[PDB]
Amino acid sequence: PVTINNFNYNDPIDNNNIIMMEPPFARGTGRYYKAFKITDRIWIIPERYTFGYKPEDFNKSSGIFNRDVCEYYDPDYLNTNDKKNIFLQTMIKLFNRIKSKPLGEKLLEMIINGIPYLGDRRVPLEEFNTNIASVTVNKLISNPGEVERKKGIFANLIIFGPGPVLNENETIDIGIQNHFASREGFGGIMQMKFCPEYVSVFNNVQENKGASIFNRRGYFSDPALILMHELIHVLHGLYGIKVDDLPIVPNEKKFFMQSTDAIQAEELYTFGGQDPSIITPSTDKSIYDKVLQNFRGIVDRLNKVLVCISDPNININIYKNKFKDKYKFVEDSEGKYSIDVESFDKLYKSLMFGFTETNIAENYKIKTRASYFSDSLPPVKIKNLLDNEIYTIEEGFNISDKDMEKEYRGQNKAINKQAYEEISKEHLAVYKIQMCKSVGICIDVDNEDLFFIADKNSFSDDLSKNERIEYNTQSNYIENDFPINELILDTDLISKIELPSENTESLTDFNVDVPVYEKQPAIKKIFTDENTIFQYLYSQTFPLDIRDISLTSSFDDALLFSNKVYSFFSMDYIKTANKVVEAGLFAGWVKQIVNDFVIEANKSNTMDKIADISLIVPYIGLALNVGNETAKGNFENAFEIAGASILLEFIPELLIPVVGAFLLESYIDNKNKIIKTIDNALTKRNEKWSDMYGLIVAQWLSTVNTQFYTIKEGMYKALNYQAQALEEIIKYRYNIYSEKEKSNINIDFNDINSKLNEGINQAIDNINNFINGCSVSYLMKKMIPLAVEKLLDFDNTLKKNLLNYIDENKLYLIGSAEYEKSKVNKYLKTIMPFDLSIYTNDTILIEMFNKYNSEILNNIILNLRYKDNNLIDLSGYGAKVEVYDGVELNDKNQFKLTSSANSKIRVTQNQNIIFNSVFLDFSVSFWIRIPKYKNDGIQNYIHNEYTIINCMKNNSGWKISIRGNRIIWTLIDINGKTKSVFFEYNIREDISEYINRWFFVTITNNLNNAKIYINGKLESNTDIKDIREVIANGEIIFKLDGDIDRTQFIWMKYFSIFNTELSQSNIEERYKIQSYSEYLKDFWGNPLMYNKEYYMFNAGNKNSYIKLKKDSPVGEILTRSKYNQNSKYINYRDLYIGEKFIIRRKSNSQSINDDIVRKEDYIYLDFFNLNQEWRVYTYKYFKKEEEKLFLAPISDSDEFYNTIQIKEYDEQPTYSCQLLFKKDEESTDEIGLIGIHRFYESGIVFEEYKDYFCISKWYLKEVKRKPYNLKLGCNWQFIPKDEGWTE
Ligand SMILES: [Zn+2]
Ligand SMILES: [Zn+2]
Repeated sequence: PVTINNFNYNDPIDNNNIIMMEPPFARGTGRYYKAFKITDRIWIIPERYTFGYKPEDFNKSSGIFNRDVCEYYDPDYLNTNDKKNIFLQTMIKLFNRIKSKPLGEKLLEMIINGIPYLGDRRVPLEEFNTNIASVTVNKLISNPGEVERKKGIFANLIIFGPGPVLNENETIDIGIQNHFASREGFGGIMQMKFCPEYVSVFNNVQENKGASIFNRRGYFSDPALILMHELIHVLHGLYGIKVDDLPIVPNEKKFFMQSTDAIQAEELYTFGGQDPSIITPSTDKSIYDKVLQNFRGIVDRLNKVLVCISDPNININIYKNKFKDKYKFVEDSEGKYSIDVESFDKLYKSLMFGFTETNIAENYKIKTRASYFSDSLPPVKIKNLLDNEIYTIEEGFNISDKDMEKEYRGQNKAINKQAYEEISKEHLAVYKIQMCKSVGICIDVDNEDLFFIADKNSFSDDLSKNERIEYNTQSNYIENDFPINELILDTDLISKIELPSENTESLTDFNVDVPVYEKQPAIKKIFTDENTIFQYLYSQTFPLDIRDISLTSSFDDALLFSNKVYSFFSMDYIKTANKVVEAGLFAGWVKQIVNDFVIEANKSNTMDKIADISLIVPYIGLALNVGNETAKGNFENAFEIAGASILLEFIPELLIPVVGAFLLESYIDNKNKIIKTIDNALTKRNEKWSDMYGLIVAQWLSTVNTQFYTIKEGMYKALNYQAQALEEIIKYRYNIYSEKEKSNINIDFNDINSKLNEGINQAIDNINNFINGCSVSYLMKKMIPLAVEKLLDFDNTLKKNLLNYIDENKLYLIGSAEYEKSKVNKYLKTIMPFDLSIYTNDTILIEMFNKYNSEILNNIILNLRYKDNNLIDLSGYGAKVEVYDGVELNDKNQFKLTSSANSKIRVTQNQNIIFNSVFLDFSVSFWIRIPKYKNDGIQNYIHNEYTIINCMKNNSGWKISIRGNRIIWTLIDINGKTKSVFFEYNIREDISEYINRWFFVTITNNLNNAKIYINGKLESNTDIKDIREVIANGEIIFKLDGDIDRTQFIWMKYFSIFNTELSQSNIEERYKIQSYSEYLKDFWGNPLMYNKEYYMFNAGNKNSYIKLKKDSPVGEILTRSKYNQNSKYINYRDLYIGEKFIIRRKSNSQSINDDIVRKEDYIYLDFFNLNQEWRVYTYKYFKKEEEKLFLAPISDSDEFYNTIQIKEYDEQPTYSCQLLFKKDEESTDEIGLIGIHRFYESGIVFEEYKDYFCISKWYLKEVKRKPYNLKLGCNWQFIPKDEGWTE
């Protein structure tokens, strides 16, 4: 158990638990400090830490000590005896809180028992030397006013009050002769400068501080956790494992880069959470090896220690027993000490990954920042930690009896205001970057606000070094994890070996290195004319002495005029915001503009499914202009083209080493040591794959995810600025009214802020999801593939290495040099799938990753889309696309392959994507339009098969071909085995749904089957179990290849590939998404156009057509003529028959050239009667359900409706459209829909039924039924002449 002593500052010195100490950095000179033993080996000195600091530096100045902290100064802190006592009682309380839980009590016990080794690197192996400043510290015994009598004491930790900056707690170790015992296995007296009242403040990005931006936000820290965080540094120092290694160093070459001190791995381990993942596996092992090496030395010393020259009264056995337990060494029956690999592993992991701030916070239910790299905020002062009503040993601030236990409410600034106080900005110093334009206007930006982008030097290159493989050689994995539960329940973690007595010989050798500190300018001036995130956010603010502002979409005007504030919202939002109204309409205006704000912010949930992008925040570019000028042009389009990359302020240069060669050692005649060498090289090979992935994750987190973090913070600010600006305008407009008017104005400001704040929170969730998706995207598409390239390169080199090895040793392997020959091929065949959960256990990061992987659209590895008269890959994997001269492209994403040799597309796929899942798993989707057969060429049409898309690599791969009316999917495994599946449409149908008409194809492949879907419907299936490995990432050639007719061609659109099997549901959705359009379509599926001759087709009367009746103004319905020749293979009804109609636009006299017909458009349905253009009319006064339509010259009669509204009542894909007659555009008086009705005719000669072109009110209710009735006679399609259809 741990005992916390009690005492008051004014208690008498007793030379035992209350002494006059001579601090290590005092150098044996100067005065002593009253010190109190809070627990064994731990001392509290309630005075300011002054070592290495200038007295005047305790005052706030124009300088700062740390560039990444909002430094609070207060020279009066601890200047009275009562203040000192308050410090003592507070430390006593924090220590009691720490030991209130097993985990903290164990941290304390480990610290108390972790006594420094008696000596350091300079001491001979056979001795203990207590006479060094890192082991012995002195206390003055003699009466006051004379250093006549001193006495030495061993100590582990000395805690002082703060140095110049109250909120900059720090643990310091003792260096002597340029070396640190606490970094070389010995350990040494540790010191700390700590302040309990002025705690740090933080806020979660992916969260919301009490869902309030108008109130105080963020949470304040629990000083007990702040203390335990420093105690962890102490722990590492005491065990001599606070080693230095390759540090994370920030890139500072650009003005937008954050400047900070180098960050050591030990600091990231101490914090825990995701930070350890920023330390590559290479560096993890390097640190591991150094500490292990350190322990080897200590254990050798324990085997050689014979005497303690400095102090004859030191019992050697007692210390050997204690050090044996401290380091978990094992001892044989004789007394020989050695390192037990298992116990060392556990101790190491316990100290570096068990005791972490993150683990402790979770355990004590204390909230803390998410990452080391999180924006630091202004500190706050805690009123009274000694008041159990505000802070308790058991629960800290989160007291259940006050209902502050849930959601860390007790630490919430917006909730527990009675626990803290804000700090005077006059006492705060912050390092700023003053960005000046070469003129001049200057903007100050806190260094904290900039982009932290780790420099390339931050990462180890140990992967490039060679590895010697032996029958011994084994894997080396360090789990940056440690079950806190076992640690808390570990039985032999805490020593039960006697702590030696602290009294010893006085220290006479005060030699020690004392650090010297000094402030640096708090402001650094830089020159740049860039208008990036910093300037854009600045343009959205206004001076405090201004109360009348107006919004503007002009960024430059906003920067120029102090009364102009930039807004990235809609033009309409901006105009309404600057609108002035009479008192009577003010409340209405407020409701309006506030509602408009929420609508604008809500646009952050915009979808862009047609471009294969589920979520897009359209205004991010306008708001920050971050990255590659995202404020210019249209952000959505730019994002579709480049993706996540356009938002990054900087594109990092990744460290992706060529893995070092393997040197296998031979064992002539040893059939076992040789077999092992091969197996070990395989396992080692996997270690290289995992390590490389770890190296990627570290760079991603410290150079890419950090930038996206800043963008997220940037948006939160931009949104808040917009709300702040609107709030300001509302206040001004309201205050212009007299008191009498205000009384009759119904307004509630709190609720206004409430609604605005709500809109903001909703937008933040959308933005956070968008940005996280962008970050994972960059990792997966821009980083992982580059690593894979090298790893595959390494594989090959290793393959020819192992084979050649099995050759030179063929003899000593006799009848097996073949069994393992393939053993190598099958091992280096399966690559290691990247799994982020292996490199980190951070819930937020894992969820980000799993979410990304659950989105089917991220499985797209090729997506050919039209852009600037060219086809490019928008999958984000950078496939190279060469479109030769003979290919026809249009902005409707349609491309035509002709019989010309230059009508070809060459696609070189990214060879670095896990495509060969070792069992064939991928899909191909695209739209196609295949022209009708030539009647006089039916034999060749049905006989000649021709390839259209070929993807072959090493005589293996896939292919898409066509033979007449059949489309074929062919696979060819490495063995040459071939399998096919096909879809054949009928060429004898009176009316075909497929011939010369756009339709949707999707082919899916999995371990068992090959399925072909047509317009979302499964059509074919083929068992492909026999088929073996299929190489699919070869070059893709789009070209008509075979014995074709010179006239042969094929149109295609939206060709894409997925590296997974699409489900019927995915396909249906894709079919629906890609079928969607604002415009109507024609019979062939192309956009319906105005001023274009069209024959009419009726879906309910397929074989019927309209013809102006000879003697009357009506359209009789006749039967379509048909294919007349004698071929047995074909049949069809003529399509180019009947009147030739032409659709004319109704509104705006923009002439009759041509344009796209959209749903709901008002039109005139005309047709050519010889050399004249006639019109389709509806007699206004009919009372029956239907009536025949009236066809006549163009004219305007009061008795006939002449205006039609083209509609689309079908919710599902169809090329059919409906034609509605309304009383007039405005009215909701529907006359009826155009269709076909049957009439009975009985005359003097003929008796029969005849159908006519009509209008019926009956259809009005029928088109509402679900599912939509495709057979309805009011369903029409327009057929223009098309080269793809001849009759
Ligand atoms: Zn730290
Ligand atoms: Zn940072």
